[PDB]
Amino acid sequence: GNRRIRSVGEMAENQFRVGLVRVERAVKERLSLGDLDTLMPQDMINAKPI
Amino acid sequence: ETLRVDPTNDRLSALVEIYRMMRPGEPPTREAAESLFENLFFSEDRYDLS
Amino acid sequence: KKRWYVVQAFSGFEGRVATSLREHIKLHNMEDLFGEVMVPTEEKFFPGYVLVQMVMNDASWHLVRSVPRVMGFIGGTSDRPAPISDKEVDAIMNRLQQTLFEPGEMVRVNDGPFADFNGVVEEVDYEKSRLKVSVSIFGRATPVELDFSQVEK
DNA sequence: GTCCTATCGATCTTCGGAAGAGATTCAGAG
DNA sequence: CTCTGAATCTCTTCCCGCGCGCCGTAGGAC
Repeated sequence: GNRRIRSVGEMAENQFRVGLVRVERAVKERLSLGDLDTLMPQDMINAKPI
Repeated sequence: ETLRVDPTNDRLSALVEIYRMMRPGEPPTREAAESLFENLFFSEDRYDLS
Repeated sequence: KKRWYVVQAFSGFEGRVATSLREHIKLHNMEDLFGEVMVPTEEKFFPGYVLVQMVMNDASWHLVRSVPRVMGFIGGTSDRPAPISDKEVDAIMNRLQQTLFEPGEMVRVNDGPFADFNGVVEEVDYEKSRLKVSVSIFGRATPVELDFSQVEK
């Protein structure tokens, strides 16, 4: 009654969240310093961390 | 009995002691001790009960 | 009076450190707290240290560490980072304002298809600002001429 | 694309070890 | 005022072989 079972759909979700946290960390700074005019959402993010 | 062992006085004292014991080598500051305490257990980025 | 302070910075990201400080000064409108930020460079004096003209306020102490790729300043204690000196700034600004291939020497090349090969000086192309170094090609180790930029001493 | 330099020089590295031994501090203790 | 108590700190340690099997520098500048 105190131990619960994590499965693939939760561990994978957590790993995806970690990747998205890294991506947010990068792109918050990019948007703070970016000119926001020529930028497009593809420029904001890169798939590599996720 | 905890009161008798407490060396701190008030909220400023609490934040100073928490900052010092949490981060050795880091100076306390009123505007920053909040940034540490709230992130500890009240900020979504670093606390989330499922 | 804004004394200079030295800050640790990611080597290779040092220019981005200076720029990220420059943006953050204006964004936090602390323009009245920062005079200049120096990254001296020659054709880099300080490999991985950023000099910032600054005053000492706790807001500025946290502002600099709020710039990316910045651990913090170098000083006696973390509570109070220290400036450099009176004459140290002047010396750094002074510098910021202000070899012969001996025959027979064994060299290595710097660029080209023959880059980094065991050659040996064979003659002197001196007044050409050039070079000629013997190397071991197809048994007919050929008399091979190089640019002066192709030395490795 | 190649080749480079550098290595949380703005995080948080895990919380489900136990013990056993020293070594290092403290605390009434005269 | 330190001394000679505990108490609270960090460090060291944890059976033998044997097989599979994967998995194994990174981001940035010319």
